[PDB]
Amino acid sequence: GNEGAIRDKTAGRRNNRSKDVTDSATTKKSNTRRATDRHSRTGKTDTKKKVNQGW
Amino acid sequence: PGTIVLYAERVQDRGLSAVAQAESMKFKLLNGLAIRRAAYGVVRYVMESGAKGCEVVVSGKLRAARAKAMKFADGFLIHS
Amino acid sequence: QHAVILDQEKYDRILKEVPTYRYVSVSVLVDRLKIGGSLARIALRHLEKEGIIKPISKHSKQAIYTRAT
Amino acid sequence: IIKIRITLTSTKVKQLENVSSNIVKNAEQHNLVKKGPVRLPTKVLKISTRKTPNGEGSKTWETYEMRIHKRYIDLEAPVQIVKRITQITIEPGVDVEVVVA
Amino acid sequence: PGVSVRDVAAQDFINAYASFLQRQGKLEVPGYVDIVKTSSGNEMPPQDAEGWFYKRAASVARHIYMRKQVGVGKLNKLYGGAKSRGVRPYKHIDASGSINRKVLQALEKIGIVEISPKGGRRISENGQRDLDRIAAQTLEEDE
Amino acid sequence: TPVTLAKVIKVLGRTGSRGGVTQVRVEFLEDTSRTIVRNVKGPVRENDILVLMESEREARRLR
Amino acid sequence: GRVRTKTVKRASKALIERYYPKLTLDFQTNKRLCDEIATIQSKRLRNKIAGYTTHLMKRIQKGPVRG
Amino acid sequence: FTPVVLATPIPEEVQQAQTEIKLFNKWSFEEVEVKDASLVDYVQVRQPIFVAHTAGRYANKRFRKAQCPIIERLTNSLMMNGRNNGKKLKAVRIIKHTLDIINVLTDQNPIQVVVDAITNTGPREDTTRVGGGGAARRQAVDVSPLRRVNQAIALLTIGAREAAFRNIKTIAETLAEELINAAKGSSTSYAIKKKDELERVAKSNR
Amino acid sequence: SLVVQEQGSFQHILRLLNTNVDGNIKIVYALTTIKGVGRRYSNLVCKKADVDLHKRAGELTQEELERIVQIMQNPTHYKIPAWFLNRQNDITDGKDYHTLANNVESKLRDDLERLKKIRAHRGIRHFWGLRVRGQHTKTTGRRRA
Amino acid sequence: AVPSVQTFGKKKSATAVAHVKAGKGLIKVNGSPITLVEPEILRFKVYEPLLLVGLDKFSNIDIRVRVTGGGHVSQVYAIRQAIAKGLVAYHQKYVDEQSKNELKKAFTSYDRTLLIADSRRPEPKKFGGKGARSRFQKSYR
RNA sequence: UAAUUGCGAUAACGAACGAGACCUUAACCUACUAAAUAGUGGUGCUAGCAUUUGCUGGUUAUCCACUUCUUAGAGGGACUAUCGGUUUCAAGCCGAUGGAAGUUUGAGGCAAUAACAGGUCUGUGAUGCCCUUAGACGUUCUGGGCCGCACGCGCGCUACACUGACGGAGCCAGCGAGUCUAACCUUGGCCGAGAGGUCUUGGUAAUCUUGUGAAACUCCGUCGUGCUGGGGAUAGAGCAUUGUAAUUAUUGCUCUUCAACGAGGAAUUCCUAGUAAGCGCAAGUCAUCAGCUUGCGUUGAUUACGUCCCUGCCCUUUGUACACACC
Ligand SMILES: [Zn+2]
Repeated sequence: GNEGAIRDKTAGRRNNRSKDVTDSATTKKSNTRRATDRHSRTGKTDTKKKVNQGW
Repeated sequence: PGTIVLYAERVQDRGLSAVAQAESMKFKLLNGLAIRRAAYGVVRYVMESGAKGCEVVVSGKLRAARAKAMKFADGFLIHS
Repeated sequence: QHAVILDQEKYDRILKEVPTYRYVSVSVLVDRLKIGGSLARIALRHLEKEGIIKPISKHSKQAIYTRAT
Repeated sequence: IIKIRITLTSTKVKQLENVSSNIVKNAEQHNLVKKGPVRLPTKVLKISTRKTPNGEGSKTWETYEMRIHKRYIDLEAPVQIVKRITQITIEPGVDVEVVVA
Repeated sequence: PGVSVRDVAAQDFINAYASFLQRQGKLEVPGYVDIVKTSSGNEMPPQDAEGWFYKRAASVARHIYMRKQVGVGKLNKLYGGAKSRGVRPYKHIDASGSINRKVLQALEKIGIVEISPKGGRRISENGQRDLDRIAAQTLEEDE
Repeated sequence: TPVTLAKVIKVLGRTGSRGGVTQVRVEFLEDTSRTIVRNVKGPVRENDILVLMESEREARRLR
Repeated sequence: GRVRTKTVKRASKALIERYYPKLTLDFQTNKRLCDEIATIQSKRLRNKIAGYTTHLMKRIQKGPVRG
Repeated sequence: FTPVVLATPIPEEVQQAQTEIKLFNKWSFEEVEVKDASLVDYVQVRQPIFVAHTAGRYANKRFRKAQCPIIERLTNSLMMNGRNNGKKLKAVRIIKHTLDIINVLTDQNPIQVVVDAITNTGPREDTTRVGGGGAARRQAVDVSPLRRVNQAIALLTIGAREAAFRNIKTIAETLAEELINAAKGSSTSYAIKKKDELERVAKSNR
Repeated sequence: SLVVQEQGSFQHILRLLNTNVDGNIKIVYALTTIKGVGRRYSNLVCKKADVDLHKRAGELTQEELERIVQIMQNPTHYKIPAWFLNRQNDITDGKDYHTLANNVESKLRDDLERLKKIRAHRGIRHFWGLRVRGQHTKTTGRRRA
Repeated sequence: AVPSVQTFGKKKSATAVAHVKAGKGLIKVNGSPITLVEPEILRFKVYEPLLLVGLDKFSNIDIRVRVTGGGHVSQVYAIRQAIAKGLVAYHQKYVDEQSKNELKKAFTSYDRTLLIADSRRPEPKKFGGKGARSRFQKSYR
């Protein structure tokens, strides 16, 4: 571990800066479950006699 | 031992006690009375016992998955 | 860069430009002749020790002096 | 004939005021010197905390306040008269402590 | 017609009493008077090295006269300053307790201050006497 | 130069799209009966003396 | 701004209607009258009642009201 | 002159000068007249002031700031930028130093040079904005006298600031030379340069 | 009163301990421009070496300049306290040193190499060039260049 | 004996209690003569009631002022208010109404209110901002 | 009008909730009641200078008197008050004068009909249902991580200097908090550059810490427009404290190292007077750690008393094949 970490030629700030940057760093969001929220996702439609026999 | 003594009282004006009304409606809903039935029972009980305003806001799910809250109001209620 | 050591040419100058202007101050001395500030303050101290200038007011940030009459 | 100090404190202002009026009343039919009560500055126990149970919503704060009121009266009285005062004058909420010195 | 240190200005009195104590000199300063920064809230040592301790002595003497009884903690709180903590904001940190206690005991072995009951040090009769005399000569310094 | 010293009588109203150009009733300190409207940038009371370099514009509502 | 409300206007109009002879044209006297001939429970409200009462009395002594 | 000597000194200089006339520190608040019209009732010099530090309420109503004497307004306009938002005792010290530099540069009254500077740098014709579909055209408009005075003071202090950010010359010297040039408009002062470009662009846009 | 009337022996930028010392700045800050040495130790060295504090670097000529330089090379003999130097209880000797113009970089790289050869986490972090003090590199340290 | 009166002056937090008695005519703040108060620029500001009134009216009173609370400007303003109030109270209680009324005329002619406290008080700070009215910056994104 | 706030017009007339009123606080009180847990004056003893009676002090009980300043119970006080001008001549608004106060007197607390698939099942022995329940997804012990770094975004702190930095000197607050069957705030003394350490002392608190002698600030000196004595980031060595434990620096102190930034593009935030802004202090979580937040005080401005141009929201009139209501 220790000697492998110090002798690893891959590791380094210079190597990290040599490599490029991906677009997932600058992507923003995926707000699908706030874009569509009025529409029911359970699919359990509330029925008339359930409402009446309850409330 | 002996430095605290409990005592009891009937509560005068037992009708116009909000915690008593909430306890009574806990009892009736545990018995299985209808929400509409029992809640009107409390609102008319408070108004006949002699308060100036009453409301009950039972709220939750009863038989449907969706939860609503229907408000039984009768009398005059300040709010601020 | 300025000159901070009186090499006697700046000295006999400042002796002959006491009367050239009216309002004597540190920045006035610095802009009128190239002296690096601290030497100009020392010149002010010498000139108030023997005044061909008179003080209007003294302040640790600024010193205002006029000619003797 | 013992010179004692009687300090009362509470949170309920008018209940405390009528306790103090009773104390100055009974001292004044049985006069000792005159000893009107003295009024300490009111201590404001401030507790500031968040409105929200979670950490969502607009950051709004609240400041609950407890008010502590404290007065003292000196009495210079015999034993039975001290006992009659400190046992007859009693009201809920107002904590009264009596000290010999 | 009636002289007191309250009746004399602060800066001129403090300079005159500093020069007066320079001219006597019986102060027995500690050895580390050149190293110190007078506080941990400072970064440069004092400029006027030959008289900064004696100006401090004059200052402490005037403080002891003006107050009833104060101690080294009060003196450090007075002569403390604002510590520059780098990028963090500034803070009040007390002054150098060692040089404050050394100037207090130097004044004590002169005989200006004494030990007061209930803690602290208070002004002495001869300290106030010579302080009043120097307050005089600063009052009648006018030509 | 024809500098003109004016003297306001009444304020007409705060025109301007952003709402700062006040309309006032200026007299010109030389003739009581000779008066005209004016548009003023700054805030205005009665009985103050304005100055004009052109006294023949006769402007109106700004959009 | 300083617009008086229905509470002060209603109370002031009723008081001025039924107590015209005893009322005076000054605020201090009129507010003492309001203290005695009204069982009002608020001090600042009492001052507001008396102020609108005084203003309406000024208008009454100058001319008729349509209220 | 009848001095009354007490146990406390109360020196004779301030004794005589401020028993005789309510001055500045030592400067006459009489004999000063506004050389031009259209700025009177706003440039307040008719009431003397000893030191510009006053705890006077001026921003409550409409134009108590116009009631306020002008030297305090010079201080409170010198007060700007975040380094010294707060230090008006120091600003009063600066203003006193400026008045002394005025005295040594010219023998006339420093409150009179302040009045002359404001008079000669109040911008006579400004330009307001109009919607104007397209290029958002602007239209020339004359200026109320209080706005004249306010912009004049603002131009004075901003010119002093920009001319004395990074220089050997102090704020007192820079403000004094700006005041001298604004009193005698010599096309050198920042305030009168700003005034001239304002009149030029307004005359072009009318 | 402290006007100086000297004409010829004022000198320009001078030499002391492998560094270009400015000749027209104050002596304490010229010693500060000397590397390995900062403001407070410079002031203590001047005051203690009895060198005239008031004036720049033109006089304070040779013989006090060698007094200055010897007081830097051996501070400990003349009542400079042990805590005022930059390196103490050092690595393998324990006697107190002050590093100067070139020895400071040589020996900071030396004790970095020491902990690198002991294969410390500090050594690995210095080898990688990242922040060796406990610091958050998630947000700062950008654009090392 | 000792015909003395006590007055007060109040800036934002400074309270200045002034004792005014009939004596030789000296004026002092905090045990020191008032020509020795250190803002060094508001020396005229402590001179203000002296030079408004006149030295002869001050030539027979001893005023001693004790000073607590507030910053230095609060101190000097509390002093000025306290000694003006001391003069008007002494002149009310011992000498003629034209004297005190003419001095009130002078005071309200020059006044920076000179006798009545500034009612301006610092309003409390609200949550969501580091100032009394200013709030934290929002970003929207 | 801040307001469905109120005048008026009027098939409407009277009311109710919300607003307002209410409460809490900051302003004023020479008016009552007071006060050795707050101050003042005077009488004793005593110190000094001048002595020419005074000034500055001390003095836990040497005594008396007082409540202006401190505290707060009961109260009062302001209601746009009076006048002038405008208005439908009304609602109201502008100015002057008076007054402590003429911004709804300043500022909050509470705050209607209701909704939202807003957030919280990680606050709850509040919780339905599901999953798991002994090689446990329960509990407990050790170590690591949550802090990891090519980069993008948001809130802040220090700065770019002389309207300043550095060293002395002057001295100025308020909000609070602080230990019993344990280790809180710590005065004073002593050691030490410092951080800190040892002997004690006081305080269960208007009593002591503490007048929290705070910073900004004022004066006097040094610096002299230079990446500078701005800036103190990175960085090495040592000295201490907290805790069983500081390594991946807890934090503090000393020396040394002396980076970028010379005022910030497109954009955009907050704000109308004790306000913005500058400047600090206390509390919260705390054994330690504040660049954070909540409160408080110090210094304390520019500009406006408007408008719907922009951006949001409301009402009305319109249109609708929508009503799960433009997702
Ligand atoms: Zn619970």
